[PDB]
This record gives sequence, C-alpha cells and structure tokens, in this order.
Amino acid sequence: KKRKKKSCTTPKKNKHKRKKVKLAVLKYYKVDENGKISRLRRECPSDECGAGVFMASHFDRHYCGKCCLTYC
Amino acid sequence: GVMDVNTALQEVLKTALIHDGLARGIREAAKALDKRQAHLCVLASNCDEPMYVKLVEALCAEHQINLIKVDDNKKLGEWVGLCKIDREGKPRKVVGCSCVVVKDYGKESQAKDVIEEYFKCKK
Ligand SMILES: [Zn+2]
Repeated sequence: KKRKKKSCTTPKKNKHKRKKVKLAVLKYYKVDENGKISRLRRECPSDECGAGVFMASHFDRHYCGKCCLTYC
Repeated sequence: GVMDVNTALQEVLKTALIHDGLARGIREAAKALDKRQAHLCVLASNCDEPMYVKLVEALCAEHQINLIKVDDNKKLGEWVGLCKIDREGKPRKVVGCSCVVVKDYGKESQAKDVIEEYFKCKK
C-alpha cells in the first residue's frame, strides 16, 4: 500500500487538567478560639480508610473518593 | 544528653524515614493525628498562614500529642530529606515543611535521651 495522511477529526480532544486547590485541609476542620473543633465533612464508615477520610458533600449524595460508596 | 534538643531533631528524624515512620506535610499529618497514630509533632513558626497554626494546635490539644517547634521552615527540608544533595555534600534544591508528624522511630541511642525526656518536664 501507500501512506495516505488523513488527520481530520472533530477538532482535538483535550486532556483533563486537574485544578490546583490550596490548603484543602482547612475546610475539613472548623477551629474556634476556644480550642474545640467541628468536623464539617461527613465521614465514611468503612475499614480501608475510616477514622480520617471524609466524604463528598454533593448536592444530592455523600460520596467517599477511596471507597466509592455513595449515600443518597 | 550532652547535646540539647535542637540537635535531637537532626537524629530522630534522620533515623525514622529509614523505617518509614513519618507523615510529612500537612495532610498526611492530619490523617495521622485523626488516626490516633501520632507520637511527635513538629511545627515551623515561620508559617504566615493564620488558619494553619490554629488547626494544628487544636488537633494537637484535643489529642494528647507532644508539640514541638523549630522556628525555621526551609532548613526542615534537611531534617526530613526534601533536598537534592551534590557530590561535594551541597544540598541545593531545598523544599521545607511546615508540619511533620512522627509515627515510629528507628534504632539509635544518641537521641533516646535528649528530647525524649523533654515531655514530663511539661507536666
Ligand atoms: Zn472511605
């Protein structure tokens, strides 16, 4: 055969660039001037990452990134 | 004991990554503290973030974890090992930490008396 160079496609796909969030640890804990803390993120009851891994506060569900567990 | 606590940090942190017993950085440290698997916490006072020190102190106060300070940020890179070392022994690319938490120690004697007895003195 002979090479025919057809590069035409629906423009070009763009690879998902992640968003650089600064100090994401801040929003998980609410710290007052009295020392006591409040946990603003609901936590997943599992064994692989329990006691420290927070879930996703979406508009209709709670979702753990590591567990892939979703509560609706 | 012949050396003060400012040199115990250069031998307790230098002999703990060999056994992989750290949570270097802030998020690893917070995970370790919430996991009830923290023994020593190290802070640099040079951090100008207001909400950093507050939450770290609050977590280190609610839990019974010893709090330490170094008063310098960048040099902590050599205490942990985030530097590019040269053949002559010149660390050039230095990235310093702000919250390093120990989870385990190694096998040495020089640092087993210097800073490890600086706890009950605060009681
Ligand atoms: Zn989980």
